[PDB]
Amino acid sequence: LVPVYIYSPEYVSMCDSLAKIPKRASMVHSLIEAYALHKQMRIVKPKVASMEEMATFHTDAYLQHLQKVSQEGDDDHPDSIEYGLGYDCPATEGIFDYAAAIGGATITAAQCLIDGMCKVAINWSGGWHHAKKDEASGFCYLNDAVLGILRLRRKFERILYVDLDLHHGDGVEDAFSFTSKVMTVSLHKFSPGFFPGTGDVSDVGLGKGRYYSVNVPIQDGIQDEKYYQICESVLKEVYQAFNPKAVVLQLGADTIAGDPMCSFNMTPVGIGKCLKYILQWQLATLILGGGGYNLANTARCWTYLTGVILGKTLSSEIPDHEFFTAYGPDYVLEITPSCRPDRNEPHRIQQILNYIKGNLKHVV
Ligand SMILES: CC(/C=C/C(=O)NO)=C\[C@@H](C)C(=O)c1ccc(N(C)C)cc1
Ligand SMILES: CC(/C=C/C(=O)NO)=C\[C@@H](C)C(=O)c1ccc(N(C)C)cc1
Ligand SMILES: [Ca+2]
Ligand SMILES: [Ca+2]
Ligand code: NA
Ligand code: NA
Ligand SMILES: [Zn+2]
Repeated sequence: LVPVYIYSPEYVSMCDSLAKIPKRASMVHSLIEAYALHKQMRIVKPKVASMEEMATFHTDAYLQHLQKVSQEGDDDHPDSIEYGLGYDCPATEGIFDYAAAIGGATITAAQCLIDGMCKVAINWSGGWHHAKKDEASGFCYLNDAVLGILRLRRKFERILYVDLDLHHGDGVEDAFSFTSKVMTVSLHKFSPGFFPGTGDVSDVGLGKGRYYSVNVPIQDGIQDEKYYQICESVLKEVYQAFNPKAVVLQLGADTIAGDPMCSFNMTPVGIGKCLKYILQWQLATLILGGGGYNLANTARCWTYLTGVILGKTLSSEIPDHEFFTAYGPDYVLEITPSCRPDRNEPHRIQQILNYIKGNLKHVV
């Protein structure tokens, strides 16, 4: 009944251990702990993913490469560019243990769901949706979202994956594009030159998986009310057509106003309405983080969302804690909307929604 919270001091240290990658995990946990929300949850220490468990999705060659680079390298390896390592996925020591930790945490969350320990299990340090079987991409060395889905698939026949990160969940979609057993639904920015470039409304999966991928392309500057209307429209149609047995929900906070991504104009309240809608299905739900690069804002967001999972309304005052100064100058939980135009034309949104509805008529 109480949500599972995947946490250990070791796990947070590991998630924060990569050189030059900013130290977000501790900020997120510390804020949740400052609000004492961990006391309302079942704190579960994550296992570390074994080679075999990561190999459920990732190829041997890619994993072995990740391990070699994690030990000795940064440069000096011929295969690293092809394996996707570089600027947005740096080759630095510990990347393999980092990946193992996050993969293991999400799998642990899934296992908790399978065992009926909880109906909601949270890994705020996961959601790394871009990684492919054989390739790192966009901060994702390992696709823990895919690993979570595959773990859930041990018990639950049909999984719905919902990706509310600013970016297209291409790695997860690709993993499951050829099957009807997993439906992926991604809302994301879709614009010429915008990472990773994929996820147009016309991308619907392939083969046995045709029409079991859903992509919702959204433009800059969308705010809470409009986003939720879109999200609810699509998810209502998805739930009725697909009838998921479990849900994996990726809640990247890079949609939030003030993010360096400077794209969407959301607040945690808007994302929270989407979360509430999904939670109301009362299915086993695995909650992941993802992007989120205004670190304080991301902690504000996921803390707030932890609150909605718990059905609690949190104080607007940020409580004193380790990273309190990071919340200045206002020291409040709430995020303001930037003064930025909403580039989403109602008519285009309706067209997109009509198209998805047409597609979902083939499900399933
Ligand atoms: C990869 C990504 C986000 C993905 C995501 O959020 N997945 O959902 C954004 C790219 C476009 C980017 O802007 C960037 C910025 C800085 C940087 N370093 C400082 C190393 C590396 C990449
Ligand atoms: C995207 C960005 C800034 C872009 C910009 O445009 N800045 O101006 C910075 C990245 C490095 C970042 O902050 C980050 C944090 C955590 C993380 N993981 C927990 C995997 C991966 C990346
Ligand atoms: Ca394999
Ligand atoms: Ca089977
Ligand atoms: Na997304
Ligand atoms: Na699919
Ligand atoms: Zn993102």
